[PDB]
Amino acid sequence: IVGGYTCGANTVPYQVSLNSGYHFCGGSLINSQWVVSAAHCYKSGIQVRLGEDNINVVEGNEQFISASKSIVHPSYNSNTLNNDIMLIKLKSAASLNSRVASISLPTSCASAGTQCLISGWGNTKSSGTSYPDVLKCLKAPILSDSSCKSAYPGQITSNMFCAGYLEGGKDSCQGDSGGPVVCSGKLQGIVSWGSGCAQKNKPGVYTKVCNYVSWIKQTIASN
Ligand SMILES: N=C(N)c1ccc(/C=N/NC(=O)c2cccnc2)cc1
Ligand SMILES: [Ca+2]
Repeated sequence: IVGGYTCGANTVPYQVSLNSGYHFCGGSLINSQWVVSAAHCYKSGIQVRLGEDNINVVEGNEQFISASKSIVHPSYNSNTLNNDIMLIKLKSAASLNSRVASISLPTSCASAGTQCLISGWGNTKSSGTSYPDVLKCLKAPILSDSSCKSAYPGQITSNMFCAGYLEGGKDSCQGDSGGPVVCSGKLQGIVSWGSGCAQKNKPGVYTKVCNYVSWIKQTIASN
């Protein structure tokens, strides 16, 4: 997250870190056994780390649980990033409490202008490189589909939305991938892609979660 703020320990209780010997992606806990992330975050040997603030220090509220299975969206295209969504099942159910909690799925799509909270442990610099240890947060508006498409001609599908600031300076970045965009207590987005980070006229692009609620629910119901 570039141009954001320190969230505060466990203030984003649905935020997960995906770990394969090191943090590599974010995700969102959606019930005691399932995490939603980006398909471009797919890999084998994932350990899901819940209750994290400092990802380099054991602070007392962590739950580390190995993934038992991952399900990349049936229609994920890694070239275009269309359908950039994946489900991860935990080997054991997380113990839910105030600091480790699920986030609600949307029942309708969010509109341009809705204010959202984007979070992660990604790069904090738009030019250089600096990775934070503690969770970073950004409040950002959803942008209109027309402005999103104008920013990225030929690249925005009906399964994507832009959020952020056309002036630049405030954005998600590398390492935030797969993490949440939460608007009025609903998971509306997943950190998906962009052109660099926090660049003028290049806002973050997010997977449009409301399009996938049917698939998420039925997938969970049979797995
Ligand atoms: N919101 C943005 N502007 C944004 C969000 C996410 C990303 C994703 N970055 N990932 C990478 O660069 C990467 C990851 C693995 C290997 N080589 C490069 C970019 C911009
Ligand atoms: Ca920790």
